[PDB]
Amino acid sequence: DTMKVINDPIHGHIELHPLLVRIIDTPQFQRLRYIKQLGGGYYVFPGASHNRFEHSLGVGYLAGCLVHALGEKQPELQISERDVLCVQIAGLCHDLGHGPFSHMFDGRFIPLARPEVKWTHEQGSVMMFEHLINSNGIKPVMEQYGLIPEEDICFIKEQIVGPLESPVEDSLWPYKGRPENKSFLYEIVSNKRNGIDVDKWDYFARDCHHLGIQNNFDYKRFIKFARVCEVDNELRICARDKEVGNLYDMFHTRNSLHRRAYQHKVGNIIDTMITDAFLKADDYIEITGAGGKKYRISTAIDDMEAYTKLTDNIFLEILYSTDPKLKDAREILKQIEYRNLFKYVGETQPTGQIKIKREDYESLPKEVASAKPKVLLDVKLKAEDFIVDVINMDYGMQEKNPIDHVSFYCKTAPNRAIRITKNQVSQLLPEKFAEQLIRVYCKKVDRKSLYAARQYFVQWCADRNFTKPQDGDVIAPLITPQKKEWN
Amino acid sequence: DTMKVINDPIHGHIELHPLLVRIIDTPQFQRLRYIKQLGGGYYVFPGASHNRFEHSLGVGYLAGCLVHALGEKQPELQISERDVLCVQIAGLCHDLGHGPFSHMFDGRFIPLARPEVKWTHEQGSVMMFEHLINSNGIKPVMEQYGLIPEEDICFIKEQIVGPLESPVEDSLWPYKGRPENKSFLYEIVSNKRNGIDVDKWDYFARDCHHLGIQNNFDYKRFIKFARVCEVDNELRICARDKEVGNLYDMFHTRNSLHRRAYQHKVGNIIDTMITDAFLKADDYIEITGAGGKKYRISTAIDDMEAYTKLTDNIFLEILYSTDPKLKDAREILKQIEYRNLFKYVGETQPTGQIKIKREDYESLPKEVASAKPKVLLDVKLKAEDFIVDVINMDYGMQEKNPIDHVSFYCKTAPNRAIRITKNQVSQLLPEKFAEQLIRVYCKKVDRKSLYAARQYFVQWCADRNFTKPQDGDVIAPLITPQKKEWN
Amino acid sequence: DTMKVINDPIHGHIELHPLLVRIIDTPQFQRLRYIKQLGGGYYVFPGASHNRFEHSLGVGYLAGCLVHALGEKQPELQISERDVLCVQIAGLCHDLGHGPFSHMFDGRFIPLARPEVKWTHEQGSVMMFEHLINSNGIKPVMEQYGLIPEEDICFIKEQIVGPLESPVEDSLWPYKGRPENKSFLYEIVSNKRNGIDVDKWDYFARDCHHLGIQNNFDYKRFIKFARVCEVDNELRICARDKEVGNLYDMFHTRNSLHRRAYQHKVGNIIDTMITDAFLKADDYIEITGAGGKKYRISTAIDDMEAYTKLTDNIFLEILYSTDPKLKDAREILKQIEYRNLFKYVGETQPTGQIKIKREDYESLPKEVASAKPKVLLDVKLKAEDFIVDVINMDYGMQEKNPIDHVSFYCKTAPNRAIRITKNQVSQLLPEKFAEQLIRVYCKKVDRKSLYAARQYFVQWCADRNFTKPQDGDVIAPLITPQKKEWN
Amino acid sequence: DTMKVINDPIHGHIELHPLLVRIIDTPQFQRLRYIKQLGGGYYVFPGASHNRFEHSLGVGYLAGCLVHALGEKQPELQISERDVLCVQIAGLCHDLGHGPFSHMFDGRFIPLARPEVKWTHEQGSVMMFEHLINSNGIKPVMEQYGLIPEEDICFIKEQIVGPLESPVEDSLWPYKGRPENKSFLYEIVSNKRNGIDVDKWDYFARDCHHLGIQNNFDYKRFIKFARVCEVDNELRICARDKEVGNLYDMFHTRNSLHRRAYQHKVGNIIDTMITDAFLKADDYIEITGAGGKKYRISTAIDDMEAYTKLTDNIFLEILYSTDPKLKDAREILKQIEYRNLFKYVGETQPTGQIKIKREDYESLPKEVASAKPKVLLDVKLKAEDFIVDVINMDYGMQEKNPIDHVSFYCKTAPNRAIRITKNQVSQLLPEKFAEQLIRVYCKKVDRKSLYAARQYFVQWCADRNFTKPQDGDVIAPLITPQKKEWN
Ligand SMILES: Nc1nc(=O)c2ncn([C@H]3C[C@H](O)[C@@H](CO[P@@](=O)(S)OP(=O)(O)OP(=O)(O)O)O3)c2[nH]1
Ligand SMILES: Nc1nc(=O)c2ncn([C@H]3C[C@H](O)[C@@H](CO[P@@](=O)(S)OP(=O)(O)OP(=O)(O)O)O3)c2[nH]1
Ligand SMILES: Nc1nc(=O)c2ncn([C@H]3C[C@H](O)[C@@H](CO[P@@](=O)(S)OP(=O)(O)OP(=O)(O)O)O3)c2[nH]1
Repeated sequence: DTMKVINDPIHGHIELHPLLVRIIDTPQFQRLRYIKQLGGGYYVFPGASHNRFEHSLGVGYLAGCLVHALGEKQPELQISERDVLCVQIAGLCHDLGHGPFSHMFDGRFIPLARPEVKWTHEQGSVMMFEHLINSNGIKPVMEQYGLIPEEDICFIKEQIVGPLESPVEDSLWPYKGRPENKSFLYEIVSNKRNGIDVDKWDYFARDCHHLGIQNNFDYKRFIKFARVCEVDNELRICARDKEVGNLYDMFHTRNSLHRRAYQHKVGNIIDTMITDAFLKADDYIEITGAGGKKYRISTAIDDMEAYTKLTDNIFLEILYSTDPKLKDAREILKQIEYRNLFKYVGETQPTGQIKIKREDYESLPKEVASAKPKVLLDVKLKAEDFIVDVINMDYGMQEKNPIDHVSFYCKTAPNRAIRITKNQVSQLLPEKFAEQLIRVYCKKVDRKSLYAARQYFVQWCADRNFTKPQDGDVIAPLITPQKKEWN
Repeated sequence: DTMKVINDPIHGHIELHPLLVRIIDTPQFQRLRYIKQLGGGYYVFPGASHNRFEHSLGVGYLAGCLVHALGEKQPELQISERDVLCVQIAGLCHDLGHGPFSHMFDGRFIPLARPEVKWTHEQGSVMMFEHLINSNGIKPVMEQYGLIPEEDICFIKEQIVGPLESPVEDSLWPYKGRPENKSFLYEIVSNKRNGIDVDKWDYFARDCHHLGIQNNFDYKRFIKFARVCEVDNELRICARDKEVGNLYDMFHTRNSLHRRAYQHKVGNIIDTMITDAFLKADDYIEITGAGGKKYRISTAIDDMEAYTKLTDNIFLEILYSTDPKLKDAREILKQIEYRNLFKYVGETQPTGQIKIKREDYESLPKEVASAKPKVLLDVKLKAEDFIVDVINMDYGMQEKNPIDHVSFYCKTAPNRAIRITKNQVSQLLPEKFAEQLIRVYCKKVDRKSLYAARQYFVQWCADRNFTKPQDGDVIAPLITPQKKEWN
Repeated sequence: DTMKVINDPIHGHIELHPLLVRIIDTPQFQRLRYIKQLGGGYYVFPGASHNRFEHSLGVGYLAGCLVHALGEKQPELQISERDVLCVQIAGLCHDLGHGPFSHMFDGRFIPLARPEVKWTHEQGSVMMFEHLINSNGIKPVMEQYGLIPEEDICFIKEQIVGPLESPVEDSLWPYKGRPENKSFLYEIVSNKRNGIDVDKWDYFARDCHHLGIQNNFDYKRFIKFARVCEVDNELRICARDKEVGNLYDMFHTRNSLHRRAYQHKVGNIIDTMITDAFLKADDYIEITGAGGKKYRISTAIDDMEAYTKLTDNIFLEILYSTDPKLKDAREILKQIEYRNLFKYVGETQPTGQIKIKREDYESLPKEVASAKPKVLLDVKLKAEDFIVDVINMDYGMQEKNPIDHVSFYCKTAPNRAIRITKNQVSQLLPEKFAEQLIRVYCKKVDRKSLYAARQYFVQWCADRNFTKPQDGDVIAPLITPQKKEWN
Repeated sequence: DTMKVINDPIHGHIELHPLLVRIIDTPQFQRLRYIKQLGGGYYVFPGASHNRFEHSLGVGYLAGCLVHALGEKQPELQISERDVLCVQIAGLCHDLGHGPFSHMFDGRFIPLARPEVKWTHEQGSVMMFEHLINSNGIKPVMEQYGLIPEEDICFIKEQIVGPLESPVEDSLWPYKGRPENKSFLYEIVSNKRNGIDVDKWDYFARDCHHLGIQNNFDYKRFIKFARVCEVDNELRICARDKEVGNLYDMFHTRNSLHRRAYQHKVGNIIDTMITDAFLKADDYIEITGAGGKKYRISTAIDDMEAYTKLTDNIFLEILYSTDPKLKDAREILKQIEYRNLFKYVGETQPTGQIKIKREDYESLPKEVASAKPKVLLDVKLKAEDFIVDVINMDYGMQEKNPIDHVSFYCKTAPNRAIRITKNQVSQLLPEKFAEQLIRVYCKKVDRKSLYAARQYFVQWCADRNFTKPQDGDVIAPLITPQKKEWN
């Protein structure tokens, strides 16, 4: 088992340990080779045709590079090859469990297919990791390369998802993967304290390189300016005190990428319509589970033998199906094929301090259809013809500043960690880190319906004291004069 | 129908005419959205996950740009918007007909599935264009935008494939798409005289950008240094006389891309094994054709209603199939999934002026198994365990210099065209433009079989007076001393 | 006079009109070939070795591209080749007048060498343009290519500097370069209404490409999404309504470039010390003016015959001089050569609404030396050993939002212009657009002096109720506990 | 003395050892900050404004990276930090001695200013290194960081120039810098056996990045595929056997860069004219040497105190000089300023196996003026009005294949080195590695003189049986019919 090298386009050549090569060369990992990282973005950005396989390889490589650099800079941390291999394995296998198209399954399909279950892709990745290890017989190979599987597997699971048995909430680090003195290893692959991790850097670089946008972050500079320092009696990764501006720039880059590509109108509506097609085709798609069992699309997240075959393939299954049962879903997919998409109406910005929770997402069309515009409307619409899409823009921490939970070190004292407040960096920084934006769409493709939907949406926005739409004075100029505050 | 813009990663923003938008928004074009441009290269280069949809859009955009620039530079050519739209449509719809994985279907699957038929992807693209036009009702829209479909469609077909009714061979341009004075329009999308066309530039740029290699060509400089000049009583596109070095560099870049990425050992063997899986699964895959007819994978190239659904999907059809009939093909695909690939043995270079034709491709394993090495071999192999792979490296014209069929103009006389010979450019240019290289693989994964196959291959190479393999003195050092000429 | 092409690294190939070729091939333009765009940044960023010649060529090319695109999109604007040539000439000759190192001369050297005169580089560019035209005999060539010099020269001067004879302040556009209907041509090269112009885009791209930072702006998308629309009875260039986020991103990119490269600590101190060397060497450097007159460095801005030879050369004049008169300046330059720079002390942020004006810049060291820290200091410092450096960070408009003066158009009404407020875009935008930051340096290189200067600076910051320094708890931990508000 | 980091645009962030920081922060190294790497290329490619300072830093960084990687891969080589520091210092100080504009001084100015002396820039770099060490007192610092100056300085000199005392020619490595077992350290900075070294990679990347051309080489892949293997009883750096194609591509990239940018027509003529200006201004420029001595431009290569101040500054010295003695040189420089360059005539290719040596370079204009064309010429020219420019294109080894002196290793035997012949790689490789091309220019700018010079040049080419010029049938169509072999 000789070391293997791959020519990645973002990170050049990547060297992979033989244990990593054995882990990737399994069906549970090659399943990621057929899942798009940007599901609905491929139908808006033609170049965004990259899967999660490359992203997983890159995240593993970056985690290995960061841990190797941290070990080289501070030999006193006692970082062994076992820790390097474990953090690399956590990096590669952090996205093992993803549904088709990789985001609507986790955030739109499952919440509608089965709202009772609470499912997230990290849990699916953990279960797929267990299935991979058990099915492929990886533990002998792990023991061959100096790894202790009984605790290394727990360490990898804790890296991927966090505290396994229960939330900590007591006992002062009752963890079972690594001791207290290795507390800096729970932040390399998925940092749950401030969000700065190699996963963010990798998808930043890859998405910018593929979409056609330019990236405004340099992870190598952060790597060269990061040191492990004792913070409140545990070792946390700390950055140089002059890098706070670059960290704010990283979060601004995340916000801009979400604004421009991940929350596109057409991409969001296409994801919604593919989700509707999946919901309509759920009852007639059967996936062979374990021991000959048959599983639906929505129920395949309970058996990883079936979930291994639940990839982007079901889209072309429905599209090419001749079964009359799947007719409605096939028609929806063909409407997508003809770009007969649902029509955009408008956006808004809630202004009150209270934001609408996910429990009220489906009640919005009812209120939208209840509007009573004082304009000559020749057609009356129904909530069935209205679609709302609530989007939350944040910095990884909803209401809290992610930089407020970062520790910095200076040149004079390379081992003392300090906190830098927002006002000590610049006065040209965002005053808020959470905002909400609501889209509204129409399912009809006739101009009269478009006019009626626009009037209803503008009247609804004016009713609940929402923001003035960016083009409220053109599409519906008969309602804005009523809103005195808007002018 | 307002003009639409797409954010391509290679060409930035691209503006599309409403007729183009109508042409692309059809199932026959979105079928390209699910066909990888590099079939087996995705399993060697992780980043090469780009389809033919983006490539078609880019080729159309580049054809439009080139024709617009040529029209602007020389207003006397009388280039109308009709010609621009026609060349753009030829650019977008030049790769409509591609099989799954886009290259093994055209060059490996069909020649083995049905050797009697002579099929090429240009013919399939022509038939898919006909089907698109007829099914989607494009002719009224073409007439709406000033196009004459009866001759414009013939012009587009001639652009894609060439002379439709028969080879010219007489009558001095009996063509029916465009008059003699527009002879320079048959070279923008697919140049069949010297090979310089926007298709080459687009896949150069895209493949370099995605694989991870750097490109050594600048198409914008060629565009700025190209003029239409009368050549032997027809108008041909001519380049500046100082660009001959850059053209040779373009062909060298093509050769290097073929050498490094398109002819990779692992990619070629993976394509061969997927082709074998398709051949084994042919008899049990049915695609619903026109009017309820059922078509196989190999017979779906006779009905474009069925061929519209023959994409990369059949790979995951076979892989995820529970049908016991498809068991052998499923096992082959799972062997691919486990990276239990066939093992590399060696390469060679024919030295005689006579190269082995495609008619003798399948007879090579018989001669390979017939070798009698004078070494202690404990296992005897069979031709069934041997795979050969003949690769032809050329410049687009097999034995002829492509630059020998290019006309150049100078600054003093911007309308007189001249020919530049090879010796007038440099003495550091290739003396030959055609070479052949033969790979040999083994289907067994035991070291004894590897040793036996290596000995057989080395003895076969020494028997027929072939070149000494690049590592013939290490893998098999007991045979090279016999070859006196090799040392 | 045939059209010429140059291979720029940022904009690829650039085609230049013969009038432009004649204008550039003069000493007054090649003088820019020896003036660094980033004066003190070359001694911090090794790659920033680009002059103003390339920047001028790029700005001219971008102005030509923008005007050509605007003319093509709207033929009703009646844009002739005369306007294209005039805006191009304004683009190339917008930075003709720059001092050595191009920024300290305009903003640091002249205000200290002769505070009485009010001089800016635009005035010098105007006078150099006049001198170029008169000396090289350009007017016959301008008349040869259809330009009317008597008004075209006035138009170019108005583009470079604005209203020539007097501020408008009345008469409703009494301009003498172009009529009212061409009001959109005063914004292509140097936009004085909102700051969006090709100069910003060009130095963005070039500085990012040379420093080593990545750019977060796409000017081509803005070009494709810009239209001329009547605004308050004059034609102004308007952007698409969906581009407000990208415009805010452009201003954020400007802020980040200023923060990271243009306001660097070492670069600023090196510029200050080179300015001091120039001030000390002023009295002994003579430049031959017009008619044999002799001019100093500071007085050469009154005669463009002398100013044509006042480039970055005087740095090496002083450095290599054997004249004992220039000894002090030579010693300062050699101290720069040995990197025996003045030592950094700290930075601060004024918190009061009132900012300190440039009239009080030199009075700050007096107040700094007057501090009385309650720490054991064994050495007392003087204001002569203290250097302050006030930096203003803005968006091009000091206290005003630059986007508040931009007009937008929508797809439904491509000719009606609207205003978009900040709250209608996002709640994650800066609440302020002006901030001030003050650096402090020490001229001595002994650690005791460093400690004393740090204590004095921290006490001064605590005295005037300034912000807490980002490392006030380490370099001087004995003063921060006194500031209760800081903790 | 803490480690310092610089943000290079090509290599990102570079970490520098404190000894390196002390070595660079001297006048003898900052002298490179004002010497253009491409002298005459800056007046053809506007973006090529990069000096030798960045190139030296990059070469040092790449040498350090290569040696560190080689040490990490093979711990048995016993590579200490002393060797790393020594190879880094050799990398930074490999181009210390360069004349103004960095190439015409070494290859055109000195051979004409003083043909008796044999001077090369490596000797000047060695003497500048000696002067730097002695003047700045570096030896105590070298001893502080574990370096043995008496032998380390000899090792660095041997790296820069080779055998110091005498050519080896006997004694089987009588070297005095490093023992026989460290023979692989004489190839990292300047490889004199096959030419593959970090200097080539660095200027490849930097020149491509600045000119505007795209690079076709990846040095990181070569670094990852390079191992030290015993070859003929000494340790040489060997590459992977599959990298022979990439090495040939590297040499092809060098050839293309020379063809397109380093041997440009206008750049070469501008370098020639600046050399002529220097030759005319030699007698009136005095540089203060050591102990008050005065040195000319040509005689400043005998005293490094004077040579430290001989940079690109003398160009602006001559250009801005008011001394009537320098009038002719000032006029030549102003002719350059006005782009009144000498006019191009044509190029040729010698066909005989014997090439014309440098001893006959100045005799060519005499033979050119002696031509007797059989055309109606109204003006007779003189050899004084003719300029020839002989250019040699090679692969770093004049008549020999550089890859013929490279050793390769395979995966099966990572310690046995083998030789790969050209015919074992491809049949599409150059058959010759040396070619010669001769340019001819005219000093007059009247069309009649241009016609006369073109006729004379074409007749001269036809006389000596040279190649047919690429445009011999247009500029002079009355002579080519005489040359029967040319048609
Ligand atoms: N570089 C870039 N930045 C962005 O901010 C951005 N947003 C989209 N795109 C890409 C996505 C596509 O590839 C392309 C078109 O996006 P457009 O949003 S202008 O298109 P429609 O949805 O039709 O908007 P309209 O309401 O005017 O009809 O640009 C972008 N590309
Ligand atoms: N990318 C690129 N490749 C090349 O091969 C090349 N050669 C030059 N340039 C750059 C150098 C300049 O920046 C620009 C113009 O070079 P041009 O050689 S077309 O110009 P003239 O010398 O005037 O040739 P003419 O005989 O027709 O007048 O292109 C090049 N740029
Ligand atoms: N990419 C990049 N981003 C930045 O924000 C930045 N700032 C500087 N540089 C470049 C400029 C140089 O090329 C390099 C070093 O800059 P550094 O500011 S870390 O160095 P010192 O001034 O010595 O800071 P210290 O106070 O720790 O001693 O990085 C930067 N490079």
